Amino acid sequence: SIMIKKPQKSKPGVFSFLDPLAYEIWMCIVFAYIGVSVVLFLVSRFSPYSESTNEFGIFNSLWFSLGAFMQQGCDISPRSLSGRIVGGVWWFFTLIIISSYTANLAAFLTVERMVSPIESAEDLSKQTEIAYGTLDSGSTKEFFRRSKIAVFDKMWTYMRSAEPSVFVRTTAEGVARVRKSKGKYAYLLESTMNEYIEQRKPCDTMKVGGNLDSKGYGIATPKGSSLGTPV
Amino acid sequence: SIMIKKPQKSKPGVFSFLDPLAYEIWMCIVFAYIGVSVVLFLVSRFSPYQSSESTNEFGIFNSLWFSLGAFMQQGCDISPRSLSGRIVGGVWWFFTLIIISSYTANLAAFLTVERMVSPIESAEDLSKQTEIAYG
Amino acid sequence: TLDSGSTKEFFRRSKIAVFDKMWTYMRSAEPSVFVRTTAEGVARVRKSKGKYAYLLESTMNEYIEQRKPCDTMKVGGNLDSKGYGIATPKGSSLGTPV
Amino acid sequence: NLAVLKLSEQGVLDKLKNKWWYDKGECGAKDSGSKEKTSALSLSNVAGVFYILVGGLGLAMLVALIEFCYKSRLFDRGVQMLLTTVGA
Amino acid sequence: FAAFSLMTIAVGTDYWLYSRGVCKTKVMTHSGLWRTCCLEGNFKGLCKQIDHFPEDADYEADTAEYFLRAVRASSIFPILSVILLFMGGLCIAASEFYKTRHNIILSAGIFFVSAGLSNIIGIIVYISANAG
Ligand SMILES: C[N+](C)(C)CCCCCNC[C@]12C[C@H]3C[C@H](C[C@H](C3)C1)C2
Ligand SMILES: N[C@@H](CCC(=O)O)C(=O)O
Ligand SMILES: N[C@@H](CCC(=O)O)C(=O)O
Repeated sequence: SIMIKKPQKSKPGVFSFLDPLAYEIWMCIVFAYIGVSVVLFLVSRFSPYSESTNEFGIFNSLWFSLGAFMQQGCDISPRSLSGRIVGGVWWFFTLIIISSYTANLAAFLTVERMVSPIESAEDLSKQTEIAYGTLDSGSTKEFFRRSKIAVFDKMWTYMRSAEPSVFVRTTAEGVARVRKSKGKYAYLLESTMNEYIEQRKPCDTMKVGGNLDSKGYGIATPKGSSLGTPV
Repeated sequence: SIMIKKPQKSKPGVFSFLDPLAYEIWMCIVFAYIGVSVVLFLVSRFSPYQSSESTNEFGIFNSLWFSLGAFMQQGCDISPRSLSGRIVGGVWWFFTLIIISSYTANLAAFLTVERMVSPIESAEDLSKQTEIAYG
Repeated sequence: TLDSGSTKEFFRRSKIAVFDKMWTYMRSAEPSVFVRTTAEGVARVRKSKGKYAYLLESTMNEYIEQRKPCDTMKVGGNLDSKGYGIATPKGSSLGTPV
Repeated sequence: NLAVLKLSEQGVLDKLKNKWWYDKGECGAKDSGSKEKTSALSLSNVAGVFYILVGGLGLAMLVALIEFCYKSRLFDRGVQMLLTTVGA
Repeated sequence: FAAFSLMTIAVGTDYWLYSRGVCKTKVMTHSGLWRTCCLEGNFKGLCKQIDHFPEDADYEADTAEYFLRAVRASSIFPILSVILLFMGGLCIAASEFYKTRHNIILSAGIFFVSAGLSNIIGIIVYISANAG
């Protein structure tokens, strides 16, 4: 199996619903809210000529713009020409933004999963970025030496042409090397080792891809002794 | 083959909000808007029979207001209040449902596009202009 | 494929394993998947209703696509790089001027 | 002449072309052209909307100013007939 | 008076944003309007005056990336807020003299409205051409 450093995923915080805009847009919409409502006030109360005939004020206007913004309706409408021609602009203003908001929140509520890098070792044959090695004096290293599948051949070519040594001497050495390589050195070992390293603290490692073959551990005896068949 | 440089990723411009709908559709929208408001003006103010003409409040400008109000999801204060202007208005309501629901389907894909520019392809402006050299 | 054909001989002599299994299926056929002329296989695919595919060369394929009734379709990419040529008997004087 | 055809027949040319062009896909678009990022809306996307908003504010204010200008100081039912005949 | 003071301070200012850049070629950056001054390096407080000069694919008359820059590295919308703001401050100062015409102070507040209308545009175009 193949073991790499697990990339640290991001968690949605408390205010994870203000996400499909940015904070610049959130302050600009507040600014524009204030400006639109005060311009509507200015155009309403302007001594038309009698004076208390129209119904708009600062306070009415402040929540008229909000009730136009969030689709909740109103109680009153501008009746003067310039009041109507300023209200239509705000009507056009909301229909872009809140639609963009819903349509992009629909995009944020579909996927949260990472894109899963160099899986199934073929890009380990293809790229030159992330290095990889095995254990020295190792059956896996001998397996890649003797192997005849061409992707494994190119992997053996890259492993034998290494600057510096991609090979290590013990297991924990390569463990620490991958824990400090920051996604620049992959590592090859066996699946039981891999899941045992996954089930420990600090859980910063990760198994990727599937398996490659079917090996097996056994009991080894010298050839010809009497212990063979009872064991 | 012709090798030229890489171009730079042209981000979409100012008037890119109206991009997902084609200009012909926008044209027909404006024409239908005017027509619906005028026909709704015609249905009222048609000698309704001492209030014999001011029974409704629909002037031509009030109808112009009502249509634009109904189009963008905030109904105004007044209502057609009689028959046969409303089988305009309900059709206009059906229109404004089917249009803007089609508008807001995938709007966010239309504001982050960044397509390329590609000045020449089958060269021949290397014959025509004098600006960009080639050898 | 076409009988007495270079493509049929190519799948006979080919050594890539997917092509080997394709040659295995073509030689173990009930009835004959092979045809005698090009328009025969054209009509057979036009009447098989998506039950008999056909192998030919890309120029033939695009020419059949650019005709009526346009009911055919090229799928996938290519497979190799063949080439048409002028053929002469071996040793005559026409070779180098041609 | 007999050897090049052996290589073309057995696909050795294909294998070498794959090795020396396609196994070294390194830069950018070949590797990263089939991935996906979701979104994050920035202000550079939405700027003309604010531009239209502010310009409409200025236009409405100008309209009210000339309204108060005129009302500090059609016509001839009659020539409306002239207007509608020339319009027709 | 407070608004005029704060706006003139905010214009006369080299401390708006903080990012990572350079000081002077050919680093945490104490960046402002044009003086892209810097700190925390080999030297602290050498304020390079910046303008626009990219090395692009030769955009000829690409207007939304050219005229936008022309409004950016010459603050006209931010500077006009000061102009209208003091112009209205003069009218609210001139309220007392030439009075009892009940008309003049209406003209004053229009400047205060329109100056903020200039200000919001300046903020938008500044954030725009920061990410530009
Ligand atoms: C003004 N009042 C009180 C008289 C009517 C109530 C407002 C209607 C709220 N509907 C807003 C929309 C929701 C979805 C379906 C359409 C298109 C957009 C998505 C926006 C309409
Ligand atoms: N069981 C293996 C572990 C090392 C390897 O897989 O190469 C051995 O003893 O050789
Ligand atoms: N040119 C080929 C056509 C038939 C085939 O591709 O098998 C030939 O003459 O053999």
